[PDB]
Amino acid sequence: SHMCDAFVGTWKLVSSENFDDYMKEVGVGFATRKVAGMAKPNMIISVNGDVITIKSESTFKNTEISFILGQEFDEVTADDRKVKSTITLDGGVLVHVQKWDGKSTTIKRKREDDKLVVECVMKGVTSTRVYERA
Ligand SMILES: CCn1c(S)nnc1CNc1ccccc1Cl
Repeated sequence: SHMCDAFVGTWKLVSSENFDDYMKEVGVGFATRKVAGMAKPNMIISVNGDVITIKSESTFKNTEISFILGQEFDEVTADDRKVKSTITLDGGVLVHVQKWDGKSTTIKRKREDDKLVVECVMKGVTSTRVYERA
């Protein structure tokens, strides 16, 4: 109970850095990178008991995951990878690992001031995406 309270709400993307290079490193193709890089998603996070739901709504795609911390699940990502995901809380940071085709990427979500900061890492490449309350 109360684990992710500071994450809950409706959030709007306000800045992005290095996302094209992150997407390249993940293997996303040209057209998807261009269209996806234009999107300004809203991220809606909610908690009901032990189940966390993260929805992303954008002009590119609407996605939704629900999960229990530490419990692996199947995810189809916005760029159409079929991945196996596990999300844990590490020192107040939501840590989301995706595995597919022998590859791995980690997405960290943390509260910093009034922002929700999303750090996406693939090998040596990091993208930082900043959300504010909608
Ligand atoms: C990385 C998390 N994320 C944030 S933050 N905004 N959208 C996403 C979903 N990922 C994604 C979206 C489009 C193309 C490629 C990818 Cl990997």
